[PDB]
Amino acid sequence: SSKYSSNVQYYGSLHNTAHVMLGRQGDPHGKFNLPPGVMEHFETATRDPSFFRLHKYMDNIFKKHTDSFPPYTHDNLEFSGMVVNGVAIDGELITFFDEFQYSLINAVDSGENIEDVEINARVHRLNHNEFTYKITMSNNNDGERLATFRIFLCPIEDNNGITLTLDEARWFCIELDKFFQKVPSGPETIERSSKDSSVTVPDMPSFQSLKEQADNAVNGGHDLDLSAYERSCGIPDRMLLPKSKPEGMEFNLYVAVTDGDKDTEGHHAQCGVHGEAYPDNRPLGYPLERRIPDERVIDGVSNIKHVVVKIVHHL
Amino acid sequence: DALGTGNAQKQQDINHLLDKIYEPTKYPDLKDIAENFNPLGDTSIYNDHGAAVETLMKELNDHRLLEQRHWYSLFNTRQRKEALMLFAVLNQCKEWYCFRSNAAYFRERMNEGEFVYALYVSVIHSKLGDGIVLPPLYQITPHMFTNSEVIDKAYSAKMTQKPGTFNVSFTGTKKNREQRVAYFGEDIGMNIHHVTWHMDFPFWWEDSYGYHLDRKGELFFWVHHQLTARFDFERLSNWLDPVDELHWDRIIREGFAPLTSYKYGGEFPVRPDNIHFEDVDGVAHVHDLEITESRIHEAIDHGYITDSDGHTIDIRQPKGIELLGDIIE
Ligand SMILES: *[C@H]1O[C@H](CO)[C@@H](O[C@@H]2O[C@H](CO)[C@@H](O)[C@H](O)[C@H]2NC(C)=O)[C@H](O)[C@H]1NC(C)=O
Repeated sequence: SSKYSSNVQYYGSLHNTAHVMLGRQGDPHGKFNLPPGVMEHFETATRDPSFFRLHKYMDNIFKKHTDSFPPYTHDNLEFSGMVVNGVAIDGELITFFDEFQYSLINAVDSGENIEDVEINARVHRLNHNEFTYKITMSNNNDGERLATFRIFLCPIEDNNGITLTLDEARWFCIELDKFFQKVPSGPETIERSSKDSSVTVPDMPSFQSLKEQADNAVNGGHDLDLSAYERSCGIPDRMLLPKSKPEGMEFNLYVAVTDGDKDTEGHHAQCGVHGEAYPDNRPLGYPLERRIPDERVIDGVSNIKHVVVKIVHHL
Repeated sequence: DALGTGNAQKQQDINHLLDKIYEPTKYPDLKDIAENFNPLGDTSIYNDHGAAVETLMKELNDHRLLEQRHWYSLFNTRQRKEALMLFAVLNQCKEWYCFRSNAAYFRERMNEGEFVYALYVSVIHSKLGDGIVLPPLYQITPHMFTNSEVIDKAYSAKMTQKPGTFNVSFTGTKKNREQRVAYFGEDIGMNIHHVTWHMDFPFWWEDSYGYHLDRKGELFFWVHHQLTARFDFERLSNWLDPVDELHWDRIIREGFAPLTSYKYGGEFPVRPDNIHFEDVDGVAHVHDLEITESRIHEAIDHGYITDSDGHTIDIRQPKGIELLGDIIE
């Protein structure tokens, strides 16, 4: 419930109340006067497990609506002319555990004339290895068409072992990349990087380090062009792929390529932080956002292809 | 017989006896015996002067014994008593002439399970059954060991007289449970041992039957600790966690549907999952267990088991664990 609500006096605010409501579960009449809790804050909610129990519930309130549409037609997904020939991963899907260090200084009080001792915290975070997409593919059209390269990584079996369905699994898939490129009039072979993903963001510069740097261009004339960081909406590059098992799991990779001219049929525009119209017009999760009752179909549009990949975890 | 022994005789006799068991025998000697014999005319074959025979007749007479083609559990205090009367005749035979006679005479008018059950225990414990190997339960009475589907497939084979082997399944919705560690419980081998183990050392044995089984007591302690470990390991290998101990005050969290059927009897009932234990009429009260479990648990805790007189019999010593098993199973 944000202010674009049409009736806030009636529909209230499920989500946000649901954050305060899960937080004082520690003290609802407030007999102890404990402070607010991990869920009543954004830099800390993902910590508490009910955080994801609470968004699973918001999550299928949306799917309820999401699913009421009629499924898509053949004629629906087809971007006639284009066809994915093949999909390949140039490298290895390997994820491991790196090490990071951020600084504990603003945390301890130092008053004055007392001097600063550099204290640091070291954490353990996930990582993967750069890899490249080699998407081989022919534009049968007469000539050069704009393209939306959409890439989802959906799962395959259950954890019961079961092996779900692109209906059972269409919803579970996470987006790995979305980009716009022009396609030549004939068999190109587009290759693209772990590193250029559109949903990702690099780790950011240190506090200090941006002090060092700020300072140096003050006594020096002028610049700071580190535009690299004035928005950064995405998730951590480290989190690009999932962790998986050390034995390895085979995920399913979906590259569906839709038609750029109608997509951007009108217009960063990634983090539209300042008013900037989001550029893709397809709805979001396209085209996996709709019930897909007979796979029979996703399967026979030339511009959708799925290939299996396999990720491995280094201990 | 050879108006006796052999073993490829004793043996033959047995195979004839447990052949098509849900139907009157087809081996003619088994039948004139079946007809002609009188377990009561030469009490001499009998080391009891035939008090055992004389007791079964009495019941077969007032026809107060369980009917044929009906089911049977060894947990029924009467069915058991009837099955075990057959064991006491077959038991006091001086030779094959008395065994074949009786398991022929009886086979033909006592129920099948009492019968299957008596013939086996008797063969296992009685003096007279050395040479023999018993056929595997799984093939003599397949309904206790094969599925419900294969059973129906076999019924059709038969209706139509076209043969063949069917491949059996595994229980629930594999990839949905812990019918993932099924291969273990459902094996015809373990099921065989489980039954044998308790035919070798039965809970009902009295030392009047002839000898004393030695440490059934620890032997009970141990055999089950083994299946419980052996089981706990298989659940390790399946990403499953060691098993919950059951309590009477809690829900039976994990229920199953067995999909198995009796031959005469109906399908095995099923159990719904997250159920509350009910007091079962006829058997015993749920609390009846809860107190039993405390009387138990106080003998362990005290250091002594107390008998009927109020004698305290000490158990903090090596025979310990066997007097505990005699009170616990
Ligand atoms: C039951 O599983 C068995 C495995 O023993 C299958 O029997 C096989 O029949 C197939 C026909 O596809 C042969 O290729 C194999 O040689 C068979 N083996 C015996 C290794 O017969 C059987 O297919 C299963 N089903 C019936 C759906 O019997």
